[PDB]
Amino acid sequence: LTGTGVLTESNKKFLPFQQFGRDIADTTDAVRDPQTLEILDITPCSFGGV
Amino acid sequence: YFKIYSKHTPINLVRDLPQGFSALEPLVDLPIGINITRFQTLLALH
Ligand SMILES: *[C@@H]1O[C@H](CO)[C@@H](O)[C@H](O)[C@H]1NC(C)=O
Repeated sequence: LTGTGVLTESNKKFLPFQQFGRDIADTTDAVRDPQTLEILDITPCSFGGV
Repeated sequence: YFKIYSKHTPINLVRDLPQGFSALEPLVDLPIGINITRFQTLLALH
């Protein structure tokens, strides 16, 4: 699962059966890490017009 | 895929099934590929 974004701590209690979450759009909002099993929040990197 | 969902909840109505809502989450998923057509439960003989 690839993407770009800021990974921060989160307080969304994933239940034991879900591994990754998706937006209203078909893209990841947060993910569970392998090896250490933790929940990383994904917030899109800043962008904008010039 | 044989998907198993389950939930334990208190109940207080023996005439029918108590009113309310609860969704059951998956626990086990076995890729057996067996044509399953019937099932039965097992009770402890006493
Ligand atoms: C990967 O390594 C970490 C480091 O201790 C360990 O806790 C974890 O259990 C390992 N992964 C699995 C799937 O066991």
